[PDB]
Amino acid sequence: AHFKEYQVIGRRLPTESVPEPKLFRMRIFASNEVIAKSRYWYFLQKLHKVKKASGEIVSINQINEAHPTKVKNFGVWVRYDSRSGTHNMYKEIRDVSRVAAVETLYQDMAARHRARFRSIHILKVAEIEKTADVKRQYVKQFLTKDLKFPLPHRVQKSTKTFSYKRPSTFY
Amino acid sequence: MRVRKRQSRRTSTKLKEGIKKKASAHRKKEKKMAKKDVTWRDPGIPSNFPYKAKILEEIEAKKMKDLEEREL
Amino acid sequence: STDSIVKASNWRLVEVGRVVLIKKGQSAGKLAAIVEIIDQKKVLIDGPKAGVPRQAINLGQVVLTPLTFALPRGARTATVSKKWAAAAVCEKWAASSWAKKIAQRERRAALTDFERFQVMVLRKQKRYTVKKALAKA
Amino acid sequence: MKYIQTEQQIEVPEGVTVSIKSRIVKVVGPRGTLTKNLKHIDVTFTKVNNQLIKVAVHNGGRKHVAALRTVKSLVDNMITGVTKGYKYKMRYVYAHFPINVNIVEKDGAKFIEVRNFLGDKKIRNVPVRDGVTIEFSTNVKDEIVLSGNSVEDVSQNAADLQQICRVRNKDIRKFLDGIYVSHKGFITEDL
Amino acid sequence: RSKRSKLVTLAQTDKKGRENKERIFDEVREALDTYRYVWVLHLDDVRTPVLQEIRTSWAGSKLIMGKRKVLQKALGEKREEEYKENLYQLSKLCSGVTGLLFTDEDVNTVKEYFKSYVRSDYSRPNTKAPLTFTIPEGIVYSRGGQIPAEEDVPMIHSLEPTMRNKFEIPTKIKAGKITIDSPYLVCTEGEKLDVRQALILKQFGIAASEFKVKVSAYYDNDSSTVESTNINME
Amino acid sequence: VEPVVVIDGKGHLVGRLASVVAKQLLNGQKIVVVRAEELNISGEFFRNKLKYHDFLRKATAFNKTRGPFHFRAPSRIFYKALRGMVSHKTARGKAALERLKVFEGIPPPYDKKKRVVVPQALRVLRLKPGRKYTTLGKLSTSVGWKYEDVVAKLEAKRKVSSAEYYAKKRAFTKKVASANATAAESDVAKQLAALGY
RNA sequence: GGCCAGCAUCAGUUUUGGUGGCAGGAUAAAUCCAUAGGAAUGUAGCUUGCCUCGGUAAGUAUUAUAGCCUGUG
RNA sequence: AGAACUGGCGAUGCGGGAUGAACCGAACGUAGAGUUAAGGUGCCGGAAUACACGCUCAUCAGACACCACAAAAGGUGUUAGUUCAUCUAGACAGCCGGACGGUGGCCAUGGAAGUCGGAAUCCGCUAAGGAGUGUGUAACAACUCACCGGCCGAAUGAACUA
RNA sequence: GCAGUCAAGCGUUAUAGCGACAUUGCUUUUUGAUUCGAUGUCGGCUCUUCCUAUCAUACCGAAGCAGAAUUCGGUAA
RNA sequence: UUUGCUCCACACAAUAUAGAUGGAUACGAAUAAGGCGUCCUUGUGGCGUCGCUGAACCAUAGCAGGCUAGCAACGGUGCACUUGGCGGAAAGGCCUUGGGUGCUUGCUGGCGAAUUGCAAUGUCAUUUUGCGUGGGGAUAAAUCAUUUGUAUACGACUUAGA
Ligand SMILES: [Mg+2]
Ligand SMILES: [Mg+2]
Ligand SMILES: [Mg+2]
Ligand SMILES: [Mg+2]
Ligand SMILES: [Mg+2]
Repeated sequence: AHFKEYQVIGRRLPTESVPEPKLFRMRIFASNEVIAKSRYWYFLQKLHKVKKASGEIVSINQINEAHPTKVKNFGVWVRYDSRSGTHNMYKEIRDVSRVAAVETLYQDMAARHRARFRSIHILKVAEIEKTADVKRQYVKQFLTKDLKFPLPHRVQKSTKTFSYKRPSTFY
Repeated sequence: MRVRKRQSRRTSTKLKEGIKKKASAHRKKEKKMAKKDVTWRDPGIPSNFPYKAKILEEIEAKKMKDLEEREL
Repeated sequence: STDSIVKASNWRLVEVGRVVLIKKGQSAGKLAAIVEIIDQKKVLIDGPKAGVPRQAINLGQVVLTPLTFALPRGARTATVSKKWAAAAVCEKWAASSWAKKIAQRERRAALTDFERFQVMVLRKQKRYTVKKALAKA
Repeated sequence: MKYIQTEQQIEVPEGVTVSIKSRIVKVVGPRGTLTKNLKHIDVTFTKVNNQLIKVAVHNGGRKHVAALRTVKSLVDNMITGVTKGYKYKMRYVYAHFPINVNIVEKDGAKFIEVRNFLGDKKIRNVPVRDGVTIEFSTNVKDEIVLSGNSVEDVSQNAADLQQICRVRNKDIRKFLDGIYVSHKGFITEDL
Repeated sequence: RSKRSKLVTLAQTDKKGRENKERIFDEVREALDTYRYVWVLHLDDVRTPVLQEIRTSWAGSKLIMGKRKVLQKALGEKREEEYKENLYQLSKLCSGVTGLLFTDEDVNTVKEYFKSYVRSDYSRPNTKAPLTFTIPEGIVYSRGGQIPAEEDVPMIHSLEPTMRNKFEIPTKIKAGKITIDSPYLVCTEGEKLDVRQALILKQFGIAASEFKVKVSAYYDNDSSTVESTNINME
Repeated sequence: VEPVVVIDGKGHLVGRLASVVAKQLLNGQKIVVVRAEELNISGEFFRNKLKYHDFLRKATAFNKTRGPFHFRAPSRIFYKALRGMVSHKTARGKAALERLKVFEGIPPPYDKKKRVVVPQALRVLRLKPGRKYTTLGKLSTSVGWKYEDVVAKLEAKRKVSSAEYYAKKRAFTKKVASANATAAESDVAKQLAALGY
């Protein structure tokens, strides 16, 4: 669906002589909190030796974009599950929000790489402060000063089956 | 300009069901060969990631901290 | 007359300061300004005078208007409001035949039945005068 | 990729007027006029000054920008054609049977008539395309000159003349008779 | 896909990297301290036997070639990056195919040698014609009429396609010999030469033009001044 | 909204036009299609010609006169496209097909009638620019239709007459618009403007 | 009183709208305001080259005759 | 192919998969109303020629069974990745110039000079230049390219993956 | 076909194990010399059509293809 | 085959079935371009203006549209005539002259409507192989049977005969 970002903080169950186990936080992109918690347990078991049965979720909070009406460039570092192994991929996405950039990235992985949400891992989404660190041409072409472009061949949606006039594509 | 015969793409029931049996046999054979065979069993930071230096500095500081975390 | 001549084909341009009219969604029929370009298919718009919130919108949801005004790139909502008022975008829009067609459509949709009767009577009177003028000339 | 905007420049000299409308290019120069239909290609022409014309593609791909460079080359060839002309010199050679090349008029249609190619009784007739002039070289043996404004017309006429005299069923290591393009160039040689 | 495919050759020599530029840079900056006079020489279109003869005649000195930007960076491009005081003037005086002569001899002796050194050379394009040459009528010979045809040997037939296409000379093969129907004038004296005419003259072996080193200026180590020489700069 | 809808087939795409016309006929609308020779099929001319030669391959082996009947005219090509989208072996399907007429050119009486377009089937609105397309007249001529030149000459004559008619109508439009302008300053016109007319 | 219907007020099931009062979260994040810094896809101004009566190319210049970004409240 | 356990079908209609023993839904008194499953919504055909981000043009695309043809092979189609390298003391492409000296290195041949062959393949001067990458000559010549420089001026090349 | 050799890849930190392309041995040796068990269905005549995996006819490309003739290949029923 | 046949008007008569219920309301071409208006030195010209849907334009008030009085104007509109021109793609229609005869809601007045009972399509639009009135126009063929043989199984074909 449309993505939200959550911080999920969990821990092992306290035992005898071991109070206050270490708290682990993870940033998860998901459609809702049930999916977010599921992905968190998946990664915690994949990385450490912690199971959902032996642990608990301490906190889960939605994280909002700080400046959702500011256009930013994002470097996205991902890796996808494969027979040859984990494969790094770096992409650049221009958008106003991290969740919008991640939604674009998932749609793009489905379109080009034929990849699914369960197969894609997000390693890091970072905002590029300076425009000189942008290094993909399909993003750098939109960083030109006084950028103006037209939209040739305008196709207007018709509400009726028949039109009494030949259409125009002018804009 | 003589046009030849084109192969039909209409599905055949017998072929479809036979391919189903073929695929099940193939998967079972592959699983058996996987349980039988004797063949021995971290790409890191991408070169185009801009904050490579920050990632490396953080991993080095983490290593230095973890070196003394377990000792004391 | 020995100079080359090439036809121009003036296109309305996607650029900062371009006035757009929104055609579908929560703010349909309202004017906003393009504040920044995201990509070929999406821009950022702000509509502070009309009540359009600052938002990223798809270009398939607005129509570019011929109007444009001076605007810094990425300018915040209050600055957009100030520059919009200074450029007097609303008046230049209201003077257009596009805006008049919109308002005429709304008034015709808002007429009552008694008013439609009045309209027919007036049309008949105007028709009588126009035909009489058309006979002499 | 889908580049946002890709453009090329076309330089217009002083004696040349270019009129472009709905992708029909007319170039008028000291040697005459040429016309081209470019309506099979989506481009936009813009006038920057009297000496410069831009041709541009918006939101194009690889095939589109390849067409853009093709368009620029074609219009430049028109400008060269109306300002300097095009001139192809051909030579016809033979071993034993002399080749007879003349200009003949069949109802005022202006054919090049080629006779006695390897002793053939067949008369080969190559029509002259419109706008192409045929001259026979003075004080040069067995040379034809094809001249005109349209390089496409001149080079296609030269190709027709070269292909009408193919050697058939014979070893071409041995049999060398034919008509061959010997030089491609311009008409005017002010410098 | 659809890109130009580079040709692959199996030869015995590899390319030079940045290390050779650094090596020549080091040699320049060492010779600046070692020798006293640094002369800037222009040596465009010079032949290697001539250059090696020059190096031999200046035994005990140093002649250094290389990339002009490398030489200028070694001498110092600007005032704050120069290797020695007021060397940037000599550095910016370099142009074209540049050689540096590090020496210890007298200014008069270096000037006299470079004023008196001259050798016969092929005529380059965009140069004045030193003579008016014409291939004589009939069978084309190797020298093309400079020596008598009885001494001269006829031109080999393998050069006929080169003469016909590249030089645009009307030639025909008769009995394995290259023949022209009429005399062919190649160049008239005092006329600017293009690539085609220069190639024709080089093919026939006519060397009437003169070669001479150009001397721009020199820099003195202890005096720390540059003096414009203006030798053969006409 | 008309009893009879006259559709100008020029510049339309065959399948999308056939789909809309089939649905309109089944809902009970009378449709006349004119200028079937200027219709378009997406794809390059050799592709569409190859498809027609595949159709020409099809025939009943023991008696060719029983087989699929290969009509070469552009109107019949469009009719085949449409009949494939109508359930034509039922009485309802036949009754629907009998609400349609298809013509090459614009014969009388339709030449003095209004002709409309279908925007969801128009080539300049549907095809991405640069994609190749075929024209039905050339396709029909290559596969055996023999009346392209006759229809072209008749279309030229009709265009001359229609152009003269439009010149007269335009002059009258100018006169009526002029005389209507000078009544815009009266109280009646002000009241009409207040009401929206 | 036999046949077929219309409207109103209800009951059972259900479908489709308008509108109000509340509660949570970073007690939304934003916008907006104030303040402290900062940079360019460098605003005004100033220098120079030589340019269609000043419109430009390249340096300085951080708010100025535009503005933007970050933290804090 | 031999064992063991568990389902489905025969005795069983209904919706869908165009059609159908084992496929996807769902099991059945007679009706009405509402809502769905699986599958679908250009037209045949009830239901958006809906909205959104990308990819693809096939001289018989694809809308299929995830088995085979299939060598993860071939391709100067096109898109996105990854890892290496070169680069304003000058990227790639082009044009021009240099491309030398001992030396026609030794043996061999009627001839054989880098370039029919067999073995060595060195030394000097360099900015660089093979006892020579090919064209060429009866042998030389000439051309070439390996390599270097001048002009030009900002990105480029190679191998892999999807 | 069997047995081997090489090594682009696959594989991996344990030079184990797979493995395309190439390649060797046997079959099969040097001077162009000098019929061996189908165990169960086959063929005519008349007449039509289809495939192309083309023998001829048409047009092309390559070859020491002089010419003549031939060989190999492409489109083509 | 007891005046058969066909049209031109005035009465009665019946009728209007893949679906009337204000009007199918005519440039052409382009779409990386056009429409309209205006001006010039008439062109690939200058200037202006339009689109972003027909949500239009034209019609549209009166017992399903009655009866009457005026005012303003020389218009609009129906019918039957008549003047001329054009249309062959299946023209069967488009334009036009003149007078006559009705209406006109362009504006101001005076009478009428009811009871179909609170809705029930509440019946409204061309052509008419029918008849009675009539003034005008035109008075044929084909087949069987007989016959020929250019034909032929039979039919059919092709000939001939007041
Ligand atoms: Mg209720
Ligand atoms: Mg439907
Ligand atoms: Mg097979
Ligand atoms: Mg074949
Ligand atoms: Mg009344």
